[PDB]
Amino acid sequence: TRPANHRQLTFEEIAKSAKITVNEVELLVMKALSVGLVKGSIDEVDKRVHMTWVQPRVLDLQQIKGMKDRLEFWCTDVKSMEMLVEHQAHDILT
Amino acid sequence: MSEKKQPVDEDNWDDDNVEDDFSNQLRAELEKHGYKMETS
Amino acid sequence: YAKKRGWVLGPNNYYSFASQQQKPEDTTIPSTELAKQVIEYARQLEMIV
Amino acid sequence: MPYFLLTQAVRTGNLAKFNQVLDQFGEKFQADGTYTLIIRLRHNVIKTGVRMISLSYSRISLADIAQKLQLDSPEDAEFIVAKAIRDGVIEASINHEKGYVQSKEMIDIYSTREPQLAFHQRISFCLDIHNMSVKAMRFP
Amino acid sequence: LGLPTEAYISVEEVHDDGTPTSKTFEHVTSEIGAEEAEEVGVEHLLRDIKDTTVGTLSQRITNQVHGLKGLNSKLLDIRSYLEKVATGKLPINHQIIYQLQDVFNLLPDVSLQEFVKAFYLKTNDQMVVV
Repeated sequence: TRPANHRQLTFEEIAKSAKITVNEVELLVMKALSVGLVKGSIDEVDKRVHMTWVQPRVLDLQQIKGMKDRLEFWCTDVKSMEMLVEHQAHDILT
Repeated sequence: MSEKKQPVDEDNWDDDNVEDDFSNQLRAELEKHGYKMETS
Repeated sequence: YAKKRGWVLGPNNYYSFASQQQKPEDTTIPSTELAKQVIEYARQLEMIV
Repeated sequence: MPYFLLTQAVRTGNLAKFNQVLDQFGEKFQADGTYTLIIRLRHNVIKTGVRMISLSYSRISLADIAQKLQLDSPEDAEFIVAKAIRDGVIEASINHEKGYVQSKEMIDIYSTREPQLAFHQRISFCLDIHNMSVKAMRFP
Repeated sequence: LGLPTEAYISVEEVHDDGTPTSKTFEHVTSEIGAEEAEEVGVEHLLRDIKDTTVGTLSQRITNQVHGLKGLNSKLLDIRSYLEKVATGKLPINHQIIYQLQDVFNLLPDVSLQEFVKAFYLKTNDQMVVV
């Protein structure tokens, strides 16, 4: 749901979403790393669980829409930066 | 080569750096430097 | 000073607002001007013989 | 001899020898051709003490620096440092609660975009030394 | 554009698991190798620009230009793909669905560790050349 921006999630939101207590989210994520759907880390100096999600799935078209937009945003930046390099370095491009 | 603007115009070897650092700080270095122990 | 600026007397205690900065710098963001500086080097290295 | 006697009394925290040298050597100071030393040095002598202390002590109080600077007034020591911070003598801060005067905190400058900006000064200047020295020589 | 030869492989499977049986031509990557005793026959036939090895800073920029002109071309190609993969054209492949998903949420991002390290070695990589 969060597109890798602030994937450092705290224990409180999992405890709210999975309706599980604080003393069981750590046994929860040790199982999930042992399964192999994720290879994230667990920090407790901020009590925030890090997520490196590595196991994809099928998705519906509604979540394809934003995925196609983030491709176009990626496309229109990579193109625009190419215009800036070609503008700057044309005289020694030859 | 003069440039048409002149209004008017030994003991050590090189000791400016120590003297710019320490000029007069009781160079006998014994009477307070060695004699703090009577004061404390 | 109370009518013009703040320094409002309350319970025998003034209140001055903080006029400091809070700018969250990242500084890898001006990476274009750095590549601009790298290119204009090799421009000036070459291009005149 | 007169300027070395001048910079001796300035860098030290003395006044009566300084005025004696000023009274003795003023005839040369007029014969040299600068008169503004009479007003610009008394700012220097009072700020030489506060710059040396702020360079030395990381955190000195106001009541100590007032007695160290033979000042006999523990009230304007906040005002001297406020002039020192404003004039750019030293970057410090006065905690106006009991007289805490702190100083710098960090010493890392290396990975904090310092060196590249000086380096861009070094490249652009010396290639301009280069190309001017290129054109100045192939005359035949 | 940048388009060398292309190759497939002869495979006989069902299709994936839950789809009817098929052929499904699988791709094998390709290259144009070049051994000795033909490059002298190759180089002597070029004789027009010939593009000598390591270039004096102008060939390398063009390598990054048309290295990136191949990048947005693949971006535009896959842009036309996603605009026809659902816009009602053909049965979407369940394979290619998660094959595209593990690219976007697996690319790295910027942090504090990347910042302090970059200006550390960019200072180091620059000052020698300075």
